[PDB]
Amino acid sequence: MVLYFIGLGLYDERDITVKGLEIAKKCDYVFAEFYTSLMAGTTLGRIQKLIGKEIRVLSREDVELNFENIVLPLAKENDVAFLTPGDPLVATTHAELRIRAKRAGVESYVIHAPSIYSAVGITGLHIYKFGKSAMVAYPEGNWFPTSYYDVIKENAERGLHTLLFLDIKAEKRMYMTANEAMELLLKVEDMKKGGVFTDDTLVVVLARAGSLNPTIRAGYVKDLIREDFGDPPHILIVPGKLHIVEAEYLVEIAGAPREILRVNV
Amino acid sequence: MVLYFIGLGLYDERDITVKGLEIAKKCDYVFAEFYTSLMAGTTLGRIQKLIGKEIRVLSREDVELNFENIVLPLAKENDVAFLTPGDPLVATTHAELRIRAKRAGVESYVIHAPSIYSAVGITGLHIYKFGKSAMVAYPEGNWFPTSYYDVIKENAERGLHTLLFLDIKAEKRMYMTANEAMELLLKVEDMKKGGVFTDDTLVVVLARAGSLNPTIRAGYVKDLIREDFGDPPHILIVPGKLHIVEAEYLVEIAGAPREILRVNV
Ligand SMILES: Nc1ncnc2c1ncn2[C@@H]1O[C@H](CSCC[C@H](N)C(=O)O)[C@@H](O)[C@H]1O
Ligand code: NA
Repeated sequence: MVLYFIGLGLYDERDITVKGLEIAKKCDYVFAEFYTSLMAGTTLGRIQKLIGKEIRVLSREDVELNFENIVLPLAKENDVAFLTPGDPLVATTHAELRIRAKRAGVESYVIHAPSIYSAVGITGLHIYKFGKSAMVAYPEGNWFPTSYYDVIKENAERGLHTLLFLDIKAEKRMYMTANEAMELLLKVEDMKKGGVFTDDTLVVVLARAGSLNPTIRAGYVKDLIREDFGDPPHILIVPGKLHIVEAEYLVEIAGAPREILRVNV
Repeated sequence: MVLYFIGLGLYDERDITVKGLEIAKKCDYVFAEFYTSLMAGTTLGRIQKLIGKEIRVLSREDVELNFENIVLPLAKENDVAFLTPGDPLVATTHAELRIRAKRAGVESYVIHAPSIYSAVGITGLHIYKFGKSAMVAYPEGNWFPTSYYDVIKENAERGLHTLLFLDIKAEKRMYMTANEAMELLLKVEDMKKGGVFTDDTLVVVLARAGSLNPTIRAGYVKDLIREDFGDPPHILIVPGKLHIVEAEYLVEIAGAPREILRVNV
């Protein structure tokens, strides 16, 4: 009787750790969710085949309201696994599920996996220099979210980089692109006018991290806002003050304008 | 003609991803480095046996000064792997190595794996709330670095959590403990009197992330400064004001005293 939270990784079924695979392979029951993120390089079948077990997919409602009614009961007499994209506890509310397991008398274990949060390192931006992170949510009705704009502002004042997770509506299959995120930010800039996000703002786009050929691009908003970065998922990053080597990488690897080599210390 | 930056993960030889293991097995040459960090839950022999390839270990100088003389030449006419603990390119100097590869006419690909930056999610702290990260270094001679202290001050000033990497003498396999880190911080507090780190400060200690039996402890400095958190490596975190959900996890999963539910929320 035990519950394993197992991350599947960034892009395909092979992004799971060897540890996670060995353990999943020997679990009696296997559950999973695919609404917290998008694994653009695989399918449920490829995952099932790799693990050699049938996988029951749960919706956000199944988890958020019935985790203790669907999964925990089984973990009382067997070994159960709960799979998720990336790392199980990053930019999700899955950590609270460990409390539910406790209160149900079920020991739980976490098997980590590559997360978009650390894969940002491939942009060449020093990961220790990232500050508060934010999520850009699709506007709904007359409710128009803007908190992520202040996050960028606060970080930028401190010279820190900002990681912006992009919205995802799995059931509708809506995956916010870096372009849509850029458009939303420009609209918030007009509203607040704090000189935080403009056509001249340098940004970095990372698409489909985890694949062997992700899209890594850096440039000014005015030039990237209409560029095609391939299929989702995408993340947007607003760098803070750049180090010479960060800029060198952006130019050499992310194709940024050579003029950013000239940093303003 | 191809260089693969492959991550080994967090603790043992099973923390490498399936994608990384298979790709390393198809490589003609395999290098590794264990100066940026160490795999406390395994050995070079076990990693070697798992990959089924002889592994040549490179020192900090081998990499930083002669990467293009030791690794790249072979990468010109072969598939070469460069293994590193955690997720590739997280260590601040590693990204630049891709520029050297390009400059050498060598194609490079990054194969991700779990990093402590994302793994700390198991502490129950929301990942978006982490601010700038720092490293606590051992003082030596007339040198007593304290900038990591200011990092905590600025993060906590904004309700942000601070991730503190602890010093390590990889060569001498000497791990700074969470306890030593706290003593150092108290000392710095005594010298800067900024009211940033005191006996009443709440902290979180994460030891052996990646293991099935990691140590997750949360509490006040005065009660944890002499507690035994087990074998290294240790990671220290100074949380900013907590979200009730975070506090509940620290209490239920990390054994934090109920006092944080009213004092740190
Ligand atoms: N491979 C990938 N490439 C680019 N962005 C990604 C990504 N995987 C996740 N994301 C980003 O993160 C959002 C999901 S947030 C959930 C993240 C997950 N637990 C992890 O550890 O990575 C997506 O909407 C997207 O903006
Ligand atoms: Na961070």
